[PDB]
Amino acid sequence: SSQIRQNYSTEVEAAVNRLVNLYLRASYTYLSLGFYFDRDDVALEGVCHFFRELAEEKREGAERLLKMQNQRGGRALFQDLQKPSQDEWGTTPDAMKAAIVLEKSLNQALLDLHALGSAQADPHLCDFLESHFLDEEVKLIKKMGDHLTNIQRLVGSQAGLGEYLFERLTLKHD
Amino acid sequence: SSQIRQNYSTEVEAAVNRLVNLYLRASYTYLSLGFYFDRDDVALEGVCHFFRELAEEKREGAERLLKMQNQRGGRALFQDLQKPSQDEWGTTPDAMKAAIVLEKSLNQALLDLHALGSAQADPHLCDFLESHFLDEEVKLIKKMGDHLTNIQRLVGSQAGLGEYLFERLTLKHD
Amino acid sequence: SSQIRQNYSTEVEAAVNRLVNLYLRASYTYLSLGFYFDRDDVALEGVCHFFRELAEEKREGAERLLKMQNQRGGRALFQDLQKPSQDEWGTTPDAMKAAIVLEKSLNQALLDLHALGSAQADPHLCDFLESHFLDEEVKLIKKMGDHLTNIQRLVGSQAGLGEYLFERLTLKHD
Amino acid sequence: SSQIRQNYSTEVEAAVNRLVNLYLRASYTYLSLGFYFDRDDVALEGVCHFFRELAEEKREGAERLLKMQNQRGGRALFQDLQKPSQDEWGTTPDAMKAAIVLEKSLNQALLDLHALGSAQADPHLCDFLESHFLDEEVKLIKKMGDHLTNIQRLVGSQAGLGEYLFERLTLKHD
Repeated sequence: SSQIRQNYSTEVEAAVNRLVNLYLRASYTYLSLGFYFDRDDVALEGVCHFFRELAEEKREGAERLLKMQNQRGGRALFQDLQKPSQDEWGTTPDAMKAAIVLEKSLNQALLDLHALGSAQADPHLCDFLESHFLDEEVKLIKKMGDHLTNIQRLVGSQAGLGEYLFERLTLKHD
Repeated sequence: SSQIRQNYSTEVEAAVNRLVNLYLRASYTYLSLGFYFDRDDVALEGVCHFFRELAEEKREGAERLLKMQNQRGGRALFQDLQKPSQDEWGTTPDAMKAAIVLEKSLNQALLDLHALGSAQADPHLCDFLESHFLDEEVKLIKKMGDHLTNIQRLVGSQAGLGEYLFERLTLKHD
Repeated sequence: SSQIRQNYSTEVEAAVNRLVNLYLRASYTYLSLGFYFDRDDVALEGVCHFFRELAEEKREGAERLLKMQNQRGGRALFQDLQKPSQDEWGTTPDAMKAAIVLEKSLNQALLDLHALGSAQADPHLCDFLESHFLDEEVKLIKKMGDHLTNIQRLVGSQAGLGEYLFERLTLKHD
Repeated sequence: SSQIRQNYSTEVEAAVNRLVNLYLRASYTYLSLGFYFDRDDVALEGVCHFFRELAEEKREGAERLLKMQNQRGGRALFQDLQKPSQDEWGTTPDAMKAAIVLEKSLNQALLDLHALGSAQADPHLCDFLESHFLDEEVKLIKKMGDHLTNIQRLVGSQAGLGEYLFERLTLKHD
């Protein structure tokens, strides 16, 4: 009952543990989206790639949260990781739509943990969220909105041709 | 009432000041077109890029005009910069059409300042316009006509697909 | 009515648009101060340089604000840029005094936007202002106070000699 | 009675020969100003340097005029070079004032030769003056106005100290 702990409330500690689980479930969801687009009957490599790099990024965010929990004298507790909500993910637009509501969920959780940190007067936790997660999420959600707009333009024009072109010309860049 | 000034009429001086304001308003208009295409619901990066590089180029032309005003012993006077005429710019074709009538406006202003310089018998002002602005405008307007022809070909064929392909295949080159 | 927007109030959005205009008018003011010191009858190159680099810096801050507006799902709106308040700027001390009240104005606007962001509980906006504008302004205002003290020392001693020496020995360094 | 000559009037030819003599007399005047500031009882090396580099530049302009005379099928004729109007040149301000009325004289002669070329409809002569002499003169006269303003500021404040400081801090740069 740490020699280290200072200005680290049990309710922030508990919320950090809940955020780790969210980040780990987001990663598990992205693992599933990545491998779905690698299916021979789906076969969109740029999209597979995009979701597999996000799986890593989310796993990395969870580890950063775990490192911090320890730096602060809190104790990590792990819970079950619920399987992704879908087994099959549709087409690229369906997938992108799913990924953006997932990101908005994690962004709200970040925002709520920050409000708790503000309320508990924990400046270090608030700096940590600001410098490592908050801008990362704003930038990723913007990138996903942009991609949603480009796919919708294409698929509106010619669904099959549009999915292939987006994967070749955008996701085989960014 | 310069020790430097020689063969620099007050009406050329006044026109140079008016041209600076035009160039600065053209730059402000291109700033607005660039950021409009960066909107998550517009999302055409090549187009954003194209207009933001023109914003710089126009700002640069104004500064070159200001440097010259001073070299000649004239006095710069600045006026308000009126906001761009549109808040939202439509699609790429609409935007390109707007940018070419803007360029033709500045080209006419250049041509008229040159006619005044010819009439006032100011050879230096005429050389300055010839060597720095007149060919730059002819080349840019040709580039914009070419781009207008390519977009119209595409958007005629398949509006959404056509805008995306132009942005990927042309403006992600020139 | 963005697919992206989250925790971004209309009053922060409106204030960001107002801050862009301030930054753009500050840049236009610095453009005028820079070119005034380039006049053959003023001729202080170090001072011209100092204000022209600030014109760029302010223009850059406006663009960073515009990039953020978009990242957040807000819509940029542009307004007229009012001409600078003076046509002629006096001597270096007069100019420096003008530039520091201008900087204090923008610093107050930053501080007020931050207070609104704090009040709206927008942590990302507050981090953005902290990491990109707030320390930049504190450091620039300190530099301008220091320069004001050095010029006043000099010009107190010998006005013409003092302006020339400051321009040669300080502004032809920092 | 050249096999080469085309659209080159005898009155332009005669004026070019007169301009050579002016350029050569301007060079001879700058030779005298340079060596005057090298006198042990004047001893301002930066000023000596400034005028000796202008002597070279004027000599070079004359040779360029002579090369062109020949390219066009005209015949160079040389006349006496009248000695400089002063034997002793006063102080730096006196010298700079003298050099700027000298430059304005040559600039008027350029402008008048151009008006004759315009009137004779000789486009090549007009391009030649525009691309090689007209901007060179505008830029040099601006530099001399700026230097006049800086010296007057200094010498107003402390004549001897002011001349030494200008020579050390400006002309031992530009």
